[PDB]
Amino acid sequence: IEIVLAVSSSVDRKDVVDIINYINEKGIDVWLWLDADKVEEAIELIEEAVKAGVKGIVLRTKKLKLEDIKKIIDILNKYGVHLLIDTELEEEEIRAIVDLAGPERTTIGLKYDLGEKRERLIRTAVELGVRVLLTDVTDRAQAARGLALAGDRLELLLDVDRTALADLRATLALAAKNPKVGLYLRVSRVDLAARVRAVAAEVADRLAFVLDAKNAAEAKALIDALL
Repeated sequence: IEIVLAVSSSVDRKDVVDIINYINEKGIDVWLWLDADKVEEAIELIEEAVKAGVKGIVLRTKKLKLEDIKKIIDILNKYGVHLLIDTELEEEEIRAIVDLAGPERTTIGLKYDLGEKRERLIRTAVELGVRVLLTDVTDRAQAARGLALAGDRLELLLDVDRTALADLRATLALAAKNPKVGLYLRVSRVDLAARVRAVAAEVADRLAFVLDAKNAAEAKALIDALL
């Protein structure tokens, strides 16, 4: 399996390092999903995460525009940072970022709870070959619709603690049937996180788990639940 640490740029850089160290001590790939809330501290985290042995880094661009990313593109490239655009910008801005970084280092990210604005971004991303990530997914109907609109560019962020058993099994089956689809399992509850492992081993299954690094202690025990 792989563990993704989703943090803001302002997380105490110490705690992320121990979590990265703890995960690497178990011989497991660890990724960093970093919110670019402040650029200077984001770069400091990127350097710290790289030195701690992170497998890779995804930068959630947040409110950063094209000009902001331009000033740090050399730093992003030298550290191999993947860009996740928050879809608060217009198609002109998203196309500019995709053209700047390349379609294969860029992902369109949006909560499924959007309406027609959700569908507008998927079509543009599909044309550009950019992967599109649907977050806050809880029902199989949402996953099936995302597969219909996005095809093999689809990525799903599944809210495990808010997903019923039937939807969890169906979404896992959909991912197994469509292996090019990226499936990410956001987990906080220890019992439910262990539950996915048992269900996934019967229905599917690599597994990517998305964790918060708010407190180191619960994150360790959460990592141990996923083994």
